[PDB]
Amino acid sequence: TRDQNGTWEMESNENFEGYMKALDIDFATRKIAVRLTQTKVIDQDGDNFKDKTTSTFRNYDVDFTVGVEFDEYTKSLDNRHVKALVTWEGDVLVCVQKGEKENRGWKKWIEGDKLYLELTCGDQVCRQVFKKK
Amino acid sequence: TRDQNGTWEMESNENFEGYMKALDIDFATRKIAVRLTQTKVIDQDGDNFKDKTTSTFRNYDVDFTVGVEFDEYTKSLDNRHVKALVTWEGDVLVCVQKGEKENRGWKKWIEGDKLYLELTCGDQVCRQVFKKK
Repeated sequence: TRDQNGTWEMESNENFEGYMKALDIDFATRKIAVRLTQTKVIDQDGDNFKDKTTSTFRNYDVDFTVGVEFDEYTKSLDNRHVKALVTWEGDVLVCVQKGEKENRGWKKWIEGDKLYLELTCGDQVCRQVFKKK
Repeated sequence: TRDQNGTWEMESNENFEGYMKALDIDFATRKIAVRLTQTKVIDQDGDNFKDKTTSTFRNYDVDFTVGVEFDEYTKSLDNRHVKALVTWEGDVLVCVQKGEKENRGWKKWIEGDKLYLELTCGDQVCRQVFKKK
């Protein structure tokens, strides 16, 4: 069939590294690119094609119990060992990541259909907002 | 509510750059990380949490008509200008990306519920397989 319509989920990617290197993509970008999987959405009408490709990385699962300190390796980030303790302050979930970095942790709460996440490290604060799907 | 269960799609990410820099994440990784959006799947049962986070990049749309040469800027890759021409060889979609790189192009075909994509650049071949979702 010439019909390539559909949503296509990558299952295999062989020698992406060699192809990217032939294109002169730099080492640090290749190190990340070889871990992604693509989803390809093809809209085909005759000989007219529209291809919309997204690349995804699965970060590592984080499982914890509130009040139980646990060892965390931040492999999706700076790859450091921290001792994390999550507690409730009202409806706000508060995490202290005890380790080399001062004032490292996060706070997480719901307001309406939005999830708020504030990440801290030193004097830096990152504010993220998520919509319920 | 303390109930953070659900699938949460990132809509806003403020000062991820400053947070990542405080964590000493290197420049080339930060340049990519600030373009991602996260989906967070939270499975909460009491004070027990399971968080599964995926990060996604939307590559650029590729629209073309078979037989009509078009200008392509490979911004999701090596950011080069090529003149791409897609033609059918039987049921195989064949693309030649005319430009600085020799033997650059791809071939794309369906077999069963699988989409096959072979990317070439110079003497390098990358083979990708996609499953219909």
